[PDB]
Amino acid sequence: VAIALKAAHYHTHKE
Repeated sequence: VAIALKAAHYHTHKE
């Protein structure tokens, strides 16, 4: 459910 921006890695790559 956690929306993760592909072009804007703020959760996937950014902790």
